[PDB]
Amino acid sequence: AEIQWMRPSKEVGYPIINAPSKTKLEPSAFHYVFEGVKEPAVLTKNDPRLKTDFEEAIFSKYVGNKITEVDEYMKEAVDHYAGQLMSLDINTEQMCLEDAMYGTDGLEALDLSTSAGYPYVAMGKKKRDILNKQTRDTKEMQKLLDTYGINLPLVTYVKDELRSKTKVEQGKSRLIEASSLNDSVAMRMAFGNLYAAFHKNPGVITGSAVGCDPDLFWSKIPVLMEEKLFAFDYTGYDASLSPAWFEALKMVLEKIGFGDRVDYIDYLNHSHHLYKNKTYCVKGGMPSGCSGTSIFNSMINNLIIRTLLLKTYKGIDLDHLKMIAYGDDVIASYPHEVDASLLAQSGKDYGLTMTPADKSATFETVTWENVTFLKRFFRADEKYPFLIHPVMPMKEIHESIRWTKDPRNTQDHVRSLCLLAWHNGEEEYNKFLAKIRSVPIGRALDLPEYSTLYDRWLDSF
Repeated sequence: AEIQWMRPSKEVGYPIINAPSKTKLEPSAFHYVFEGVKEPAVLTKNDPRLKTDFEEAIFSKYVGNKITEVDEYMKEAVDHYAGQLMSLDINTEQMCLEDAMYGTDGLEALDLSTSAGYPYVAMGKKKRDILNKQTRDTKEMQKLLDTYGINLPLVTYVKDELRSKTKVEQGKSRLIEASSLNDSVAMRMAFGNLYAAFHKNPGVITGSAVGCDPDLFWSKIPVLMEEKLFAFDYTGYDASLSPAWFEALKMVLEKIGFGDRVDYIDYLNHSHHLYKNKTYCVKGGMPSGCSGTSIFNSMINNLIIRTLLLKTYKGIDLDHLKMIAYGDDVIASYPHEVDASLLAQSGKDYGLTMTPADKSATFETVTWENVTFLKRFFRADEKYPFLIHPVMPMKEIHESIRWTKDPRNTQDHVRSLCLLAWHNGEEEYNKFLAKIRSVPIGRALDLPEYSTLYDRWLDSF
């Protein structure tokens, strides 16, 4: 993606946006009980750890667009994917403001904790001041729509999250481009049924994993995959999507019944931003905080993988391409072996930066033994092999448990980690519970034992 221009918000009539400067993260009761190397990302220029201009580093993700034209391959990719989706019979109807707000089957209600973006972020108005979960009141929202309309600037914040030492010293913090509650609502009405259809059909038909429950879904993946697996990582996926990938996305939407509101896709692609006191225009790239971001990123990944295969392996049978994406992350397969390294080359022509799966030195064969999806490995249950365990590495869990954003959610944070950890084995799990219980805070938590989680799991199928 590329910033077209940038200048003082006041110059163009926009109020300054004040974003916190102090991280809400801090050592937790288990900070010294477990090993960890990650710490809060840099949130301001005045951060002792910085080793380069912050402002300069957070915007270094923008380096241009290598392409701006949907070629022949991309068009064929569009047709094949669009064709697959056609078989789901996605409801092309628009979603009523009520369901678009408080949810329906296939779509959760709006996240009240997340920013309501402009103009409500400099208007001091929050989300609970516009909707009530038990009321189902559209009235307020409706007036707000009619008043400010849509296509409002995206409020840009630095993301408060753990980052390695390096990325802290190089001010490599990630940015949250929050959308106005107005747009988010419009888009859920425009694509609401598309979203639901995807959430209800994680797999190789939607080629999506969004909405999935790893505890159950992991056992279905091997059955959906073809003989030979292949994968790779992306560097700066969102920012790397050229405008052409958005046009191809629109072509797909048009072909499945949504040519109706494809303009919305233009706002994702060519976006208007508000960061601090400045305002800027971005051409290309996916914004991190818009309605559907996850789903559209996955749809585009399906288009991407297909395109690179058509350009590298003419005559390939896409109908035997079995892949599942979740944003940039993907697990794919084909009846025959393919060269990820080659594919990584073709992708470079399309602006994509593909590298060896899970930071490997080079492109090695991908197997059920080493493949990962959503950071989770795949391990057959030692007693009932047909049941597959999604195995998140302890290191991730250790890193995460060493901090906290609110003592009141400690019970939940630790419980959640437990639902991830036990898949590593009873031995490992008990060592984990043991260390948690080696401090006062831990001992006061209500945590599930191994046999309890293993039995619940077996019955859930």
